[PDB]
Amino acid sequence: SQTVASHVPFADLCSTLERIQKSKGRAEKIRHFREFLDSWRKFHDALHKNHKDVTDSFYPAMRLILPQLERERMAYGIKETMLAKLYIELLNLPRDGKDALKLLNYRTPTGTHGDAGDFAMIAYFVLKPRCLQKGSLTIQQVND
DNA sequence: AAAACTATGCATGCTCTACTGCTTCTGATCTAGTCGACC
Repeated sequence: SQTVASHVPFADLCSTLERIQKSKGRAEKIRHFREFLDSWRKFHDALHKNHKDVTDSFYPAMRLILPQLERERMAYGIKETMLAKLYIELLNLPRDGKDALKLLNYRTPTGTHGDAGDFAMIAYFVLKPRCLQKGSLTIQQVND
C-alpha cells in the first residue's frame, strides 16, 4: 500500500505555496500550481504502473492547500493564543521576555518590526534563529 | 574478733516511643478567558 504522499517532502509544498503567494497575477500562481499537479500526477503514474486498484489520490496535499474544506479532521481546539502559549512553553522562552509578549499581543504594533497583524510572520521571525535550515518531514507524517 | 564474698539500692549513660510545631504536597472551588459554529 504505497502512497505518493510518503515520497513528497513537505518543504516542496511549502516552497510552492510561498511562490504562489509571492506572485503578481493569477497566471504565475496557476502555472506553479499546474506544474506541481503535473509532477504529482506523473509520479503517481510512475509509481502505480503495476497495481490495479488504487485509493491514492491528491487528497493529502489538497487537504492542506485548502484547510477550510477539511471535514474528516475534527476541530484542533487551538487558535492564535493557544498556539502562542504552547510555543512559549515548548521553546522554554521566558514568560516575561520580549518574544513571549510579542507572540501574545501580536496585534499590538508596539514592536515596529515585521507585521503587527500577521501571527505567522512573527512566529517565523521568532523561530528563524531557533530552527534548522532543512526539514525531514513528509506530507504523510504531517497529516498523521 | 578480723577478713573475704555476696546482695541490694542508687547513679549514670544509652536507646526507644508519644506529642507539639513548622514546612510542603494535594485536592476542591471559584473566576477569567479561549475555542466552535452558526446567524
